Amino acid sequence: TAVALGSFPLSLRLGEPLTIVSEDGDWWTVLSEVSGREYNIPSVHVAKVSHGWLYEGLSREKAEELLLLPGNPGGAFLIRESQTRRGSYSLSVRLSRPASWDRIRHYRIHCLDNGWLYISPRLTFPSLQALVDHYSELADDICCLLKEPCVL
Repeated sequence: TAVALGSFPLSLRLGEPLTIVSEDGDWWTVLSEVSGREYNIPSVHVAKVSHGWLYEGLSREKAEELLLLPGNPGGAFLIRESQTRRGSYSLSVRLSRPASWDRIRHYRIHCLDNGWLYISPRLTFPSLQALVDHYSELADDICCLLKEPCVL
């Protein structure tokens, strides 16, 4: 349901799966699902996850960090809500055999004022689930077929 984003403060690290115990303002209480240890951490150091690939509070930079962890093949992907906008998202997908200076490709997921979502205006979707479904099988309009969700 949640993931640690950085070193804190024997310690948590990026990608570590979490269980949220309390959300008291900008400080959350979490449990690591590998060590069981309890942590009192700033909310900004944690990302919420739903649908196995939908992240909240995950920056563009931290998304690259997550996707670039070992064990993520080419096509590994996630969707992250914009930290600037509302129901606006970005698709981040690991590139296959990339050069070191461009290993991750980000696509804006446009949401019209009508609530439908798309990367290419020719192909619109009623939900992120429908979008991921589609691009897991057909992805000619983008760089990469969506293979697997980012590890954890």
